[PDB]
Amino acid sequence: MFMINVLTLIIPILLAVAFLTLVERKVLGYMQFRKGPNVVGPYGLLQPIADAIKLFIKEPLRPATSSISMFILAPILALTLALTMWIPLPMPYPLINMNLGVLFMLAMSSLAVYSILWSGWASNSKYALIGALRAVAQTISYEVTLAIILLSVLLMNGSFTLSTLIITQEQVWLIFPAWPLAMMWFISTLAETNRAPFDLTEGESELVSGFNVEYAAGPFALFFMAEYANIIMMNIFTTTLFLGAFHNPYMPELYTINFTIKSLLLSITFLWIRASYPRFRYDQLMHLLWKNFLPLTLALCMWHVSLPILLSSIPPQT
Amino acid sequence: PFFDVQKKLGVDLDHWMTIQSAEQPHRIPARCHAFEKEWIECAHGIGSIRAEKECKIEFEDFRECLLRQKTMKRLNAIKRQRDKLIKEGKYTPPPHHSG
Amino acid sequence: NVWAKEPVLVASFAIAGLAVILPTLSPYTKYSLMINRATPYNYPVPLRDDGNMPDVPSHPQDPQGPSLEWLKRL
Amino acid sequence: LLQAEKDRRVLQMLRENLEEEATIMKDVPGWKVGESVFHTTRWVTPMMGELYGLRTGEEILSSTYGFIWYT
Amino acid sequence: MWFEVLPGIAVMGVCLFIPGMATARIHRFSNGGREKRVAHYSYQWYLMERDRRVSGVNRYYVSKGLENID
Amino acid sequence: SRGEYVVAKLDDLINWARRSSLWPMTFGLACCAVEMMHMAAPRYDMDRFGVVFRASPRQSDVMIVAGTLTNKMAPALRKVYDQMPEPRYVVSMGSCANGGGYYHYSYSVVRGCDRIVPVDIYVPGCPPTAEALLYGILQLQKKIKREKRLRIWYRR
Amino acid sequence: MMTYIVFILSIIFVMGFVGFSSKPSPIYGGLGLIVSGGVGCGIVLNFGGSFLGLMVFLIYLGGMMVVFGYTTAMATEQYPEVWVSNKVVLGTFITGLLMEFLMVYYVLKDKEVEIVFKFNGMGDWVIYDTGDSGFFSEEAMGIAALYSYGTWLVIVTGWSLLIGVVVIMEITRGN
Amino acid sequence: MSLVYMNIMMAFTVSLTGLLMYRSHLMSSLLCLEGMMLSLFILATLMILNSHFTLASMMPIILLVFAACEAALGLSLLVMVSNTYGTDYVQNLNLLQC
Amino acid sequence: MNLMITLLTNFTLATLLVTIAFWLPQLNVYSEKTSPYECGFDPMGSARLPFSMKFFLVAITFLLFDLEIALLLPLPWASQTTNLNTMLTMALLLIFLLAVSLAYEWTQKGLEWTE
Amino acid sequence: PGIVELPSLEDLKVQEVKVSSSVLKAAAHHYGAQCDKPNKEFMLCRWEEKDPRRCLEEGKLVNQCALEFFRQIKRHCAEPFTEYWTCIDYSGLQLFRRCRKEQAQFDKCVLDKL
Ligand code: SF4
Repeated sequence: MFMINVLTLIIPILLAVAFLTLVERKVLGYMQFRKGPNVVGPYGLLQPIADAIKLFIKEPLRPATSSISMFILAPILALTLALTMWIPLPMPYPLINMNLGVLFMLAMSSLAVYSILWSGWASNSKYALIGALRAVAQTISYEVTLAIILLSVLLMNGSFTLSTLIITQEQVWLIFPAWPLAMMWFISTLAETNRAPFDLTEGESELVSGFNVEYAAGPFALFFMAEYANIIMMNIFTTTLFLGAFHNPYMPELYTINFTIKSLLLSITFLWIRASYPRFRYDQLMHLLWKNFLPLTLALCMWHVSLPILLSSIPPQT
Repeated sequence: PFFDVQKKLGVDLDHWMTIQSAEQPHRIPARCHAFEKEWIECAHGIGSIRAEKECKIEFEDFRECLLRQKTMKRLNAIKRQRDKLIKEGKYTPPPHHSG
Repeated sequence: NVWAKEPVLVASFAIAGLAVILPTLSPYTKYSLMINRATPYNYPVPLRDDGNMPDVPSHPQDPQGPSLEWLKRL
Repeated sequence: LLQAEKDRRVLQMLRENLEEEATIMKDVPGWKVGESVFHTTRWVTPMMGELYGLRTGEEILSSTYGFIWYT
Repeated sequence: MWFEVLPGIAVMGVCLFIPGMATARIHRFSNGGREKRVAHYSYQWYLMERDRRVSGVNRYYVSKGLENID
Repeated sequence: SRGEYVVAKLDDLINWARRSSLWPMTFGLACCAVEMMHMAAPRYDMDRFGVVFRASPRQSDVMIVAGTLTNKMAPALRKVYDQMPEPRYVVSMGSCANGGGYYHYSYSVVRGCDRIVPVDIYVPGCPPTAEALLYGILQLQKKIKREKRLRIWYRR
Repeated sequence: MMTYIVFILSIIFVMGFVGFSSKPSPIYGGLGLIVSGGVGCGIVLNFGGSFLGLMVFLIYLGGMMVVFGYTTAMATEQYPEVWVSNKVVLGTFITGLLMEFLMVYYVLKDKEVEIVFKFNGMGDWVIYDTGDSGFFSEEAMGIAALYSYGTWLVIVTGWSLLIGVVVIMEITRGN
Repeated sequence: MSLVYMNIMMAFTVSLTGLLMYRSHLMSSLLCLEGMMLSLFILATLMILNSHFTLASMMPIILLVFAACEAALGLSLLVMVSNTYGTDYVQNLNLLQC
Repeated sequence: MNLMITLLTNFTLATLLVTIAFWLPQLNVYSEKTSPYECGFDPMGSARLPFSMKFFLVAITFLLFDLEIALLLPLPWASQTTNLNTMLTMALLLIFLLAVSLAYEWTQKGLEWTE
Repeated sequence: PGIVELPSLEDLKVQEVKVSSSVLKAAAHHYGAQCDKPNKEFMLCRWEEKDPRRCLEEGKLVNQCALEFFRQIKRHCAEPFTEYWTCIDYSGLQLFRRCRKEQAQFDKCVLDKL
């Protein structure tokens, strides 16, 4: 039955990604004053099903300078790790109650970065090379500030376990003891998610989608589903991490309702941020990241060191 | 040279890092606490040569606390003899989990 | 003036400097000390019968010993 | 009380395993039957094989590896 | 307005309503109506281990209360 | 007749699936490209039909040759066209592309783009309207309704 | 059924890490290296260490990221080498894997392996914790001593890291 | 004896010989130095974990932060090497002769 | 090894996606699709061509501040000790030294070139 | 080298206090209250001698004290103590804060009647 629980985690991620592509296209259409998919049956749904089926038709092809092992083993690591992030997520009681999950979040997100990098390398067509190096750039920028802001926000109340984290999210939301740290965290995760050209330089119009400019049409489903799992993934991690829900004891469905509605409203907020801002810039990303975030983050870190040592508000980190 | 301005200035800024039986962050034992206590109390006011001569037994007792090499030698001998006689078929023992 | 050339830096130095200065003056520091000493993971060991020590009581209900009381007393 | 239950359990495992050894190894030469490995006589802490030897996989995996990656 | 997008949001929300709901329903099904006993530390692990010891089945979730007082 | 019946159902499935999305790429030489951009205008949406821009040549289904195909362009056109998966389709959009058109009697101008690639659908008009181009895409979807590929494969 | 799973993870670790050490192109070297780092994290996590392995996997990963950036930057061939591309790399990979499987044979089906020490060949459920009452997951406090007792040690650590920063800056500046 | 000790020493010796003999790249050399670091790390950590040597468990974290900053120093020097040449093989090292 | 069970199931999911990509749907007629695309022109040599980089300090800077992240991460478990003021002193010294390093290479224009 | 003398299953036949873990952990306050004076003799023996197979007479003593304690708590109020420990058993781990009203019921029961 444990296998049944694993299957009931890896089945709704498929449906989540496909119907979220529907959501992206139609919300973005009504965002940009036009109309979304409407002719295809009831409003869209069977056409995103047809998108998945159509992309499985496409019969992909290997390039010349395209070492087969690295080539077809890159997006496998992408999709598998974009899944296996979802193990310690505390949808009301998580799949595996690990004693720490957030450094695991860090490591598996970095694995998603490496899989993007290896696909952009072994595509071996110079545009995926430029895009892979831009991905290296936005990973140099955004795997430090995210880590130290994480250290700050669980410095206050965390003790590394998500069940104690939902206990700490009880009287007030943790948006209010750390609000500008939350602003910087949301911008950093929006960068790391590699959607939202507010902080995305991989899916360019200057290049053509620097991860997989010329990959193949077959594993585009793998890559596409992996990054939208990344979107839902970090937004659910947001909706656990900062704000939350007063769960009923011995009834989790109300927690699921409040948690899911807050998470998908923040996901619509994320897509609504993607809709309206221009693309951004390599050295400006370095400039903005370091010379705007990093001293203010360190100041928040030392101030959340000094706060529970001066208010006796230290956690019961057993 | 070997300098102990460490010892002279009255600050043990390094020597807490050193051995078990120093006080842990919570007062918890190591695995071989008592054996180090044995070996130091054999070899405290000793000049490291008759320590080699005469505290040799309790030092070997400490080394076999740390590694348990002879105990694993004994247990591996017992398991391999058990496996050869169960491959044999002479008096297959059931006394674990049963009579 | 000196403010908005790169003003997030001034904001960082300000909140960092008050983070340095602020543990000098507080009424809660020794509270933090006594809480963070008075909560053990480990076991309160017994000891030998006594030489009639006028401390260290015989029943845990006996109020001769140093207990924790200021928690429920704010 | 948990200390007492654990002590009765480890004495039970040690008694049963000494008896099983004295039955199964009585024919081989050498092999004193119940010698401590160490030179002195103190209560040596058992090594999770003197407790858990020849228990055929599932019991030893339950005892050792349960807390690590299970639950 | 947004009147023509809400079926997509509702269907995709049920696609995120399902996994925690089925998760907790399976965990309540998986121990005879009791919650899955977590185990953080070694102490609670040994407590759960004597629990699975003193049920006889070597399944801890029965937990045999007040019956073997005598 | 259960074999041909099930194969007929599955062929109808995949042909519906092929005519569902159909995202093109943007080749777009001259003012026919401006008409493509006005086919991306909100008064005539293509994303009612799942029809999305996609600038890579590696995942589009149809390809719109729209503009005045010259000799300096045409080998690059076919070297885009070939590295594209096996269902591939061509929309000849505009009088320049569908037979040469207004620059027909000149050097350095390919007289009709059948001299480089095959063409499924011609849509004349200089430029086409957004409405006429949309009509051409609907007729191409009806061609994808007229496939009977898997019936041919079974009855072979 | 299986019991040697820590030793088997060590075997996979040594296989990938020797194919790492046989020096192909650093792309494939990093692939085998991150495979080895992940399974070594699995080794130390399954052995009893809670966070330290996942931590060092993260750190070591970021190091390999920068190493990949510079091997894209500098060392490129007209066609880079793979394991099965050249004679010498293939020979070294086969011989290292041969020594690995030979050690597997002498551990499994034999008694004793005595190359540098008389290593006791049997399963690593011994030696191990005999169910001691932790209640605080020992290595957590074992790292938490670093800010309690660790006065001098982090002083010299941070001082040497500050010197590392200015050293990299001046060697790059010294043009 | 815990057989993982011998196996990590085997991986140590092979990564050491890989660091010593090497064909042309300085990059592979720095990379395998980083690997041998990781091997010594994991070995020392398993030692401390069997010992319950909980007091000075500063060894893993501090050992590896120092050895990784050594690797940072090496990457800086490799930057200078590839700056003063195109190729960074065993060739274009033969000046400053013994 | 429950995580290993789940990793095995996701790898089987990934392999069935590989096989349903390649083998099942249709055929694979070759002979030009294997060519590398840039924009319509066959480029010189190939890629894996020596490509210089802009940042020189920023990658090593990432490396050293990731190591200092690694030092800073046991701040939650440190926060419960009897020697509170010493913990606060050394922690403030760690972050103050870190910010001194950052602001040093920031005022010595280490980041004002090809970032 | 040296030999050991492990005592057999003769003296180690004391009836195990076979409550499970939840009710046992729930009743820990009052079990500290009524009993748990004479068991510190056993605990002092164990800490000052560090060799079990020596103190186990007081192991029988602590086991009989606990079993007589649960005898006296079964033979009287509370019968809603059944409801109290089955309240504490469901709440994941042993959160002493989620189950409060029945704690007040059981403690006021035992405070009145005993
Ligand atoms: S056919 Fe007409 S509208 Fe199209 S490219 Fe030619 S001149 Fe322009």
